[PDB]
Amino acid sequence: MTQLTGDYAASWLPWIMIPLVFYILPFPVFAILFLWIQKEAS
Amino acid sequence: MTQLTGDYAASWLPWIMIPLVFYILPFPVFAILFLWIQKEAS
Amino acid sequence: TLSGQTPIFGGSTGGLLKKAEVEEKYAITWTSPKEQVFEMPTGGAAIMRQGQNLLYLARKEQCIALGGQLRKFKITDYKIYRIYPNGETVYIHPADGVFPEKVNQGREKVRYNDRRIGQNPSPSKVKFSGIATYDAPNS
Amino acid sequence: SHTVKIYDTCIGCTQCVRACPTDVLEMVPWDGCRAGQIASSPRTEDCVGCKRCETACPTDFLSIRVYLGAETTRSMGLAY
Amino acid sequence: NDIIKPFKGDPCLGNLSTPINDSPLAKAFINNLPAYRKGLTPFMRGLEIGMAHGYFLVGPEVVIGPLRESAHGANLSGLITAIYIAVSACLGISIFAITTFQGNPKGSYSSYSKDSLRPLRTREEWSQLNGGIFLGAMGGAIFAYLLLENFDALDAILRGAVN
Amino acid sequence: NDIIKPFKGDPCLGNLSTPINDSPLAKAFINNLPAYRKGLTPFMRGLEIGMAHGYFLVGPEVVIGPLRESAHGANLSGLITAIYIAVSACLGISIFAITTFQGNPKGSYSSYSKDSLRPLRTREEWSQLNGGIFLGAMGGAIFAYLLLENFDALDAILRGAVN
Amino acid sequence: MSISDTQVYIALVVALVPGFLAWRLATELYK
Amino acid sequence: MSISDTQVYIALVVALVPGFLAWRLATELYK
Ligand code: CLA
Ligand code: CLA
Ligand code: CLA
Ligand code: CLA
Ligand code: CLA
Ligand SMILES: CC1=C(/C=C/C(C)=C/C=C/C(C)=C/C=C/C=C(C)/C=C/C=C(C)/C=C/C2=C(C)CCCC2(C)C)C(C)(C)CCC1
Ligand SMILES: CC1=C(/C=C/C(C)=C/C=C/C(C)=C/C=C/C=C(C)/C=C/C=C(C)/C=C/C2=C(C)CCCC2(C)C)C(C)(C)CCC1
Ligand SMILES: CC1=C(/C=C/C(C)=C/C=C/C(C)=C/C=C\C=C(C)\C=C\C=C(C)\C=C\C2=C(C)CCCC2(C)C)C(C)(C)CCC1
Ligand SMILES: CC1=C(/C=C/C(C)=C/C=C/C(C)=C/C=C\C=C(C)\C=C\C=C(C)\C=C\C2=C(C)CCCC2(C)C)C(C)(C)CCC1
Ligand SMILES: CC1=C(/C=C/C(C)=C/C=CC(/C)=C/C=C\C=C(C)\C=C/C=C(C)/C=C/C2=C(C)CCCC2(C)C)C(C)(C)CCC1
Ligand code: SF4
Ligand code: SF4
Repeated sequence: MTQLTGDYAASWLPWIMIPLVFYILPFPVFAILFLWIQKEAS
Repeated sequence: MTQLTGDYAASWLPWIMIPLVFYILPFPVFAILFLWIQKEAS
Repeated sequence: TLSGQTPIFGGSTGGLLKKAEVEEKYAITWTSPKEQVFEMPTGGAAIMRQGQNLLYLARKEQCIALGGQLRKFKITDYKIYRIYPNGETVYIHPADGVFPEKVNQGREKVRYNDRRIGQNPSPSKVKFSGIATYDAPNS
Repeated sequence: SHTVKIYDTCIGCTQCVRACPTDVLEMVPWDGCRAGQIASSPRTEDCVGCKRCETACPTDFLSIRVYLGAETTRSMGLAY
Repeated sequence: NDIIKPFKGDPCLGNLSTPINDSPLAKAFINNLPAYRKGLTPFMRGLEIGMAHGYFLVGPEVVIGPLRESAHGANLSGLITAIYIAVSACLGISIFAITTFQGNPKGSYSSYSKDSLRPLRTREEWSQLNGGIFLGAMGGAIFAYLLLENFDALDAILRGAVN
Repeated sequence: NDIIKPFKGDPCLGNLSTPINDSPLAKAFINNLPAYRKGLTPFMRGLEIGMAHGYFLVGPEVVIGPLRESAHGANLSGLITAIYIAVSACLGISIFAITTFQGNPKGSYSSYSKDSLRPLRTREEWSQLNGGIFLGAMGGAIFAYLLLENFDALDAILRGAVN
Repeated sequence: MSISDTQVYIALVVALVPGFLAWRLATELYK
Repeated sequence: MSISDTQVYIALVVALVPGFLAWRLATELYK
């Protein structure tokens, strides 16, 4: 075939979550996880 | 018919003034009329 | 000024709002001989302490609602203060140190009309004048 | 900012002062009564307007009138 | 002992210290929302608030709006809804800022108000907020409009149909 | 008596108190234009000035421009005119701000100038103005471009043709 | 024969005369 | 017969229960 499809149920769900957990969410996650490792102990 | 038209002269004029006096101008008018009822007497 | 230990109270939702620290706020201060429980004017119940008690209330009616409850615990040594936001604390109840049911000397007849209420003037008399019919310096 | 006027028909029964939830009224010495007292209203900016003082006055067509006037932040009883 | 305390230890305050408003997770989430994040100019407060709202506000009109039947026209009806809701909202906070900040704001914006749930109390702070909210809600609306009018072109590139 | 007074009561000033500059209506209109509205950051001054101008500047080129004959190409020629007029205008007020604010502005922008018709005298105030004028005149140009390239789709929805 | 195209605009500018005379009077009654 | 369309979403919300119970425990171990 010439596309990514899914015969499995809710085949629309990889369509959005592979972008989410791999190149949309990590930079927010790496920013939150950055703010935690570089906070003053005042 | 399947559209709002006008056989009357200047039939383009309801096309713009019904949006004007009813949902484009009132919020500016209700803002001006709001600034007048809530001004300090200093 | 004012001081005292706050009663045991788990905090309510009916207490002070943004009007407390912006316009003004009230404080009732009483002394109790016993560690009992009283009804909060802002909903709930609190345990009043053994020494000097202090409670912050939003409006004066709550304080005198609570003050009227303290008289049912045989406590008549409470004082009501009014805390303006800048911080000074006025004494407002009892204003002369004795309760208003009692009569002192030195208090003045204020807003007293020396007439029967029946002969207040008609509104046509004070027509287009500053005063109302009930101030009415006649009689 | 209500107006609690007291008229000469008081009998010093003291009942109007007790009913007031906001301590607007208080007794002053007088001579037009056997009680020698009359109500006064020194703290009327505190008047909430409840007219609970008028319910307690026993003189027929009562001696104390609350005259609901300019209503302010403490004469409407707002905690907010 | 009890998990519901008086609000910051004052029993007379009209609130409670509850797991929803005073939790380590809940305080960390709310106090880092752009409305409350420490260290933001009011422009960046409004810019980040604006874009979150312009983005989602084009949705409810392009699929259950009056224009949903067609494709190119649905997106216009959704964008302009976000244009109109935001312009009237940013009209609202320009006239909010004018009418509350007039010498001694009666309420939570007084100088001696000490209120944490609304920290923008200046009219120098509410004017950059208005610009941020506006320019944000406009850019968010356009970005959600560009992503939706190019959905067929975007559905292909997240499916590998473009090789 | 006379309706034309000396300007704010000083006969030596080179102006007159006239129904056009010193009227209750005329002062209320001009002193609430975004250039003069009390309570605006310079960004919101320029943002509101910018959008009013970018919006109308796309007009005179899409109907009497060189591209007016076609439809899709007319709107491009009108948008870019508003892009170019505004970019060169915002280039003008960045270099105005550089060359007038250099220690003691010779003229109406001096420290002791007491002039009401131009209150932006700082170079902290003229830089947010430049950003507002630019981003405003760009968004206004785009919004008038989006409303015009979608005119057939917009003419239908203000005529009920979309049911 | 309905009224012409120009007659509508003539009424628009004529009705602008009582539109401003209302401002004359509303502000003179000290709004 | 593969699992239905709804059964995937049921697992999504069920797996949200150990998703929060992990937050329960990670923060209780004082991250
Ligand atoms: C740890 C077990 C595990 C692993 C290795 C994977 C792996 C994968 N899953 Mg997932 N998934 C799991 C459990 C797991 N799954 C469970 C229990 C559910 C039921 C809710 C799902 C539902 C699910 C959906 C709907 C999808 C995937 C998809 C995928 C694929 C792409 C990554 C992704 O987006 O997932 C997203 C992650 C989730 C949806 C939640 C899974 C997280 C589980 C519950 C816990 C994992 C945390 C782990 C134990 C802690 C280790 C962290 C660190 C110490 C390394 C990938 C092969 C995508 C796919 O189908 O690829 C084509 C897809 O869209 N999974
Ligand atoms: C008070 C009389 C009156 C009333 C009730 C209406 C009512 C209407 N007109 Mg209008 N109109 C009027 C006088 C009036 N007209 C006059 C004298 C003119 C000549 C300039 C016009 C020219 C006109 C046009 C070109 C259009 C309308 C249209 C309309 C319709 C939609 C509302 C609107 O946009 O109008 C807009 C308002 C004006 C154009 C100005 C009219 C205002 C008049 C002159 C004074 C009204 C103020 C009133 C006396 C004060 C009361 C305010 C408050 C105390 C309630 C609506 C049925 C639209 C239509 O055709 O619908 C399909 C349309 O586009 N009218
Ligand atoms: C009446 C209620 C209603 C309706 C009818 C809609 C309808 C719609 N929404 Mg919406 N939404 C709603 C309420 C509603 N929403 C509410 C209450 C929220 C919470 C604020 C949202 C939040 C939301 C988001 C975030 C999105 C939608 C989207 C959509 C569209 C789906 C487009 C699509 O299927 O393929 C297309 C799907 C995509 C193109 C997704 C691609 C990946 C995007 C770019 C990632 C999102 C940005 C990313 C998270 C940035 C990180 C910021 C931060 C959160 C970390 C659709 C028109 C999507 C959209 O607007 O399409 C452009 C979309 O991303 N909605
Ligand atoms: C050479 C002179 C010239 C020429 C050739 C044009 C040509 C044009 N003008 Mg323009 N204009 C000019 C000078 C000129 N103008 C001057 C000197 C001003 C005063 C600043 C304006 C102000 C102006 C405005 C406000 C508008 C135009 C519009 C138009 C376009 C008409 C589009 C149409 O018919 O259907 C389309 C008609 C609409 C889509 C109207 C829909 C309703 C809109 C969204 C309401 C306007 C915003 C609203 C008032 C917001 C409130 C803000 C505040 C004022 C209260 C057209 C290309 C319209 C336009 O740009 O089209 C997008 C338009 O709205 N002109
Ligand atoms: C590579 C350097 C570079 C780049 C990419 C830009 C880019 C930009 N400048 Mg800028 N500028 C620069 C250097 C640069 N500048 C220098 C050295 C000065 C000091 C004289 C300025 C002073 C300046 C002002 C006062 C303003 C800008 C502004 C702008 C923006 C709007 C376009 C414009 O008005 O042109 C204006 C450009 C100049 C006045 C000077 C440009 C001279 C440099 C060396 C560019 C040379 C390019 C080269 C000859 C051609 C290569 C590109 C071409 C082949 C496509 C734009 C993004 C405007 C702005 O603020 O945007 C919001 C504006 O107000 N610039
Ligand atoms: C609470 C919570 C939640 C929720 C969340 C939500 C509610 C959501 C969302 C979301 C959203 C809602 C998001 C969004 C977004 C966005 C964005 C990301 C934007 C953007 C943009 C842009 C980028 C723009 C740009 C521009 C401009 C600015 C101008 C020009 C044009 C353009 C377009 C270029 C949950 C439960 C899940 C979990 C967590 C917590
Ligand atoms: C003097 C006067 C006059 C005149 C006036 C004029 C001159 C006019 C006008 C007007 C105008 C001229 C108006 C306008 C406007 C506008 C607007 C309303 C705008 C807008 C916009 C927007 C909303 C944008 C947005 C955006 C952005 C920002 C970015 C992204 C993209 C977008 C598009 C989203 C008369 C005589 C009548 C009367 C009164 C007085
Ligand atoms: C920060 C924030 C925000 C805000 C919001 C706000 C703060 C607002 C507001 C606003 C406002 C503040 C508004 C409004 C309004 C006004 C109105 C709505 C009015 C009116 C009117 C009327 C109704 C009138 C009536 C009258 C009078 C009174 C006079 C005489 C005559 C008559 C009867 C006509 C947003 C969401 C954006 C964003 C995010 C966050
Ligand atoms: C605020 C405003 C504004 C403003 C404007 C302005 C303020 C401006 C300006 C500007 C400017 C300030 C400009 C300009 C310019 C410059 C020029 C135009 C030049 C030149 C040149 C030349 C011509 C040269 C010559 C020469 C020389 C001298 C050297 C040697 C050689 C030669 C011979 C070459 C706007 C409208 C935007 C907006 C609204 C309001
Ligand atoms: C210039 C021109 C033009 C344009 C026009 C227009 C666009 C317009 C407008 C406008 C209009 C369409 C208007 C009107 C009006 C209004 C009115 C007429 C009003 C009113 C009212 C009244 C009557 C008032 C009343 C009162 C009083 C008496 C006092 C106080 C209270 C009140 C407010 C109720 C044309 C092109 C054609 C031609 C050429 C140039
Ligand atoms: S006002 Fe009424 S209640 Fe008060 S003392 Fe006089 S008679 Fe008694
Ligand atoms: S109205 Fe109420 S508060 Fe006022 S004097 Fe009468 S009883 Fe007291």
